[PDB]
Amino acid sequence: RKPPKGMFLSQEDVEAVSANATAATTVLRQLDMELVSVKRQIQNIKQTNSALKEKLDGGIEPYRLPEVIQKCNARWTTEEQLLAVQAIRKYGRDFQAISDVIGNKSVVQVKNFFVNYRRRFNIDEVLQEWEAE
Amino acid sequence: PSGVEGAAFQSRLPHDRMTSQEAACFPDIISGPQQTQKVFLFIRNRTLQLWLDNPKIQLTFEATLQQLEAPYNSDTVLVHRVHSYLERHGLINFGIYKRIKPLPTKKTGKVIIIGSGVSGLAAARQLQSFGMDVTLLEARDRVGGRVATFRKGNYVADLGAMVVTGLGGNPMAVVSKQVNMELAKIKQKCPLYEANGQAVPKEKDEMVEQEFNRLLEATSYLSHQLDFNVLNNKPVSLGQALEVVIQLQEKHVKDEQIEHWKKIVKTQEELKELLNKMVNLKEKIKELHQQYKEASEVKPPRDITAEFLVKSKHRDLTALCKEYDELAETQGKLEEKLQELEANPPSDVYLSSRDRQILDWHFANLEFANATPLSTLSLKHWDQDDDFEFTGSHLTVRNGYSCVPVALAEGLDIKLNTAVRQVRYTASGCEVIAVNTRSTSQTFIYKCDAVLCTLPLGVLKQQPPAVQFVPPLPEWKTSAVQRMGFGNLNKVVLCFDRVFWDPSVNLFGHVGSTTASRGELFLFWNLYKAPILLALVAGEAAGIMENISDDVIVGRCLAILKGIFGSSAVPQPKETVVSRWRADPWARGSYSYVAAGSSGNDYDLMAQPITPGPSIPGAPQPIPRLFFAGEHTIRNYPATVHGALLSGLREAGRIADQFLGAMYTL
Ligand SMILES: Cc1cc2c(cc1C)N(C[C@H](O)[C@H](O)[C@H](O)COP(=O)(O)OP(=O)(O)OC[C@H]1O[C@@H](n3cnc4c(N)ncnc43)[C@H](O)[C@@H]1O)[C@@H]1NC(=O)NC(=O)[C@@]1([C@@H](CC(=N)Cc1ccccc1)c1ccccc1)N2
Repeated sequence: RKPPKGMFLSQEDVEAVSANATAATTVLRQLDMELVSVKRQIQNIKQTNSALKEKLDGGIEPYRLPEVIQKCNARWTTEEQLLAVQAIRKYGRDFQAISDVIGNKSVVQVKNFFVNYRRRFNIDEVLQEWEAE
Repeated sequence: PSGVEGAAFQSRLPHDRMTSQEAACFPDIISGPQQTQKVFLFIRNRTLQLWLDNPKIQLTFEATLQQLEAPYNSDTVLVHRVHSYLERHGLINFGIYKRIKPLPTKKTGKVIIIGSGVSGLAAARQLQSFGMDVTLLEARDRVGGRVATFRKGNYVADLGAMVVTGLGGNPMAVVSKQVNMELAKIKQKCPLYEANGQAVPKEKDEMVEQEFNRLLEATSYLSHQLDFNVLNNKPVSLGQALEVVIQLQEKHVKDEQIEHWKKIVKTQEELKELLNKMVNLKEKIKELHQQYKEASEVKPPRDITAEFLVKSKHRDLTALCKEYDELAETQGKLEEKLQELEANPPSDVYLSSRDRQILDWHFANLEFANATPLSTLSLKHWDQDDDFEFTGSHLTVRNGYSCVPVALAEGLDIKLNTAVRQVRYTASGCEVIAVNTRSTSQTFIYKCDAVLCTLPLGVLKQQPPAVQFVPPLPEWKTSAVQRMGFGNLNKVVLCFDRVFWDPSVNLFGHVGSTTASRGELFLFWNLYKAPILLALVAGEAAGIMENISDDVIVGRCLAILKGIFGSSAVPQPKETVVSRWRADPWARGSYSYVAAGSSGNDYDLMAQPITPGPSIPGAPQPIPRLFFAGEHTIRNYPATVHGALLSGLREAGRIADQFLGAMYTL
């Protein structure tokens, strides 16, 4: 019903290796060349990646900023409201980004700000200009 | 098996079913009620048991009926029919036994048997037992034919058959009780030794063997499951198939490597795209940090846009630093996945040069058993006689196999040194024309009712013929002769003054250097009481080594043995003999094999008797005149001694039926 274990013999393969006198040597060479071809392709991309790895040396260590640890506040200083309006102008509806810019406002307080100061800060106009870019 | 059921097994018969031959002789019983069949079967089985329990004395009808019980001994004509059938077809009272009723005073019919091999001698004894006039014509100065035994001093070694292939259902088991055969079991263990002269470690001595067995099953799969049996109109051989299987195993090995290194490039190229994204991000981070720095240099107090710029760029920087860290995360995963794949590659090669050589020994061994290059064997049929293999350990005849044909030859009219030249067969009878081998011009004529031809297949194959048939054998017979394979294997007998090998090791292999020479002195036997080593020449080597002198052959033998046991532990041989079976004119080979393009049916065709045309036109259909026995005629046991023995018994039965009549079929 089935070939021995670790033995490989398909109807397709038998016909290919017995198509002529040296169809055996032909098939085994096409794969011998295919192996060499793929093997040097490996060292090529190995060499390419080796150079790319060296250009990333040091990482991003001299570019990291220390962690700003500030507690979330409920009240809006005029300063914070003005930061918000500008953050909306630059980020639109990315409530996470806006929250990070202001520093001490939760993602929900940011969403609340949108409805509360909606008319007074023409947030409709501010949002429609964000989409204009 | 034991009892009456064991006796059936020991006679190669199903204990609970009637054979085709039995159906022919007892058509009344087999077509009749089941109860009678079981009575028949028991009578048959019990009679066999009686003969088997004591094969040194003749078992008569009287003695048989005496030891039978009710309700089996009630029908005496049934018992007489059964006994007669068994005696006629040589299932009981065959070989060498003491006769109770001394032979009939005058003989009926006259038979000439060509060749006093085992098949010839087996028939001769039977026909004489049936009261026929029998004369054997042997070309050699000895009986036995392909059972040849070298004898000198205390050195005794077989140049022909050597092994009893298991006693379980072997007619030679019966013979061995009748003849003083010193039967010694063969210990299976066979250590191999490479060209260098050093053992193959149990590690490799199993990778290769197991692979060999695996490669055989693979060819069987190619034959039966993929119907790969004809290629370019030519029939596929076992060798051809083994080569194709090996090539596909080498193909798969490469297929595996390709797709493994293909797994590497895909992952390596994922790394390339990631490192590009990382270099471009470290670029934006570099610039963005500068921008934040410059916005921080603007010292307070500042308006809200300037304050926003600091905060905005701060957010934008940590956001891009979030990404880069998640990209360095991915880099670690992909970077170790590459050390994963590079740690475990697939198989480098299918078989190494060392491996392929040890495999070639296993092929040589197979080429030895079948006495022929694997490229000659039929893929579909090469092992057609596997189902009929006997049970038990293989044994060797320690006192020399010749003891058997010599014992059979006793009390028989055998003309030695008599070479049959022509066989003439006509509706009225036969004449066999033979000459004296010593002075070939001295001619003999033999007139007989029947001829039993036991000429080897090699002889029958000769072109131009060594024996002429008048009229010529029919096309269906000669075509079978051509189609059938007649192989070759040779032996080298080495006689020493002392044992220098492992005495508890019966056989050990020597691995050749090339495929071409795999058969050359590949195996050595330690079987005899005396210090004798026996060297085998198989496969393509056999035919070639016959053109080389004995000294050169023994030279290569000593060379090999020195490599294995030490250059000073191997003395010069006191006596040496080399067989040349293909060269032998009375053999022209060693034994038959199922050639590519042949089948087991050809063995049946070989066994079919020849019936001459009528003398006077319009005269009734003549009696069959020319009969064939021998190793090459027995489909289920070819290329053996028991097979030859059995073919003799077969023909003697058929001939006696024809010329003395079958009184047991009524
Ligand atoms: C070296 C060698 C080794 C072994 C054998 C052969 C050789 C050579 N065999 C085969 C076995 O030896 C043979 O089959 C039988 O002995 C043959 O008996 P015939 O049919 O009677 O044929 P003859 O030639 O004897 O009689 C003919 C006579 O005619 C005369 N004459 C000629 N011309 C003229 C003329 N013009 N005018 C007048 N006369 C003429 C001739 O002079 C001659 O006298 C073995 N048989 C066996 O049972 N055991 C063995 O060990 C094995 C042997 C058996 C075997 N191979 C098993 C097997 C199984 C499945 C597939 C294939 C093979 C073996 C056992 C274990 C391991 C390896 C081998 N070894």
